Amino acid sequence: AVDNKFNKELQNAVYEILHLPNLNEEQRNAFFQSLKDDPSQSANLLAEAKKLNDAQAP
Amino acid sequence: AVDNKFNKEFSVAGREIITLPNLNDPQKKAFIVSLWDDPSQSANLLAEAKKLNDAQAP
Repeated sequence: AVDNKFNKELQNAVYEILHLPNLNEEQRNAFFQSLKDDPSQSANLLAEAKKLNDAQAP
Repeated sequence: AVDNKFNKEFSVAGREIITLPNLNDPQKKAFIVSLWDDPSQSANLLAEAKKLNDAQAP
């Protein structure tokens, strides 16, 4: 029974999603909720947030 | 049981911390780790981060 906490991936994804300039507050909150619920998906969720950020570029 | 959700406090304090212009990268990352881990302490963490920012003004 390995204990995976996903510290590296989760902490990076939280920090990077806070940093993405083009997301609105509700979108950020949705990502944070997904991260809190399933840290194993942190890399996919960060990738999805980056795509959304880019699609909302000015 | 009461469910204290700190989604808004996290995003708001987190955005304020990550935008303080005089904090360095590891400082911001450390604050965000502490905030994610205990979001009930958002007010204290933001206050500490703001003081640090102001002590590092150019």
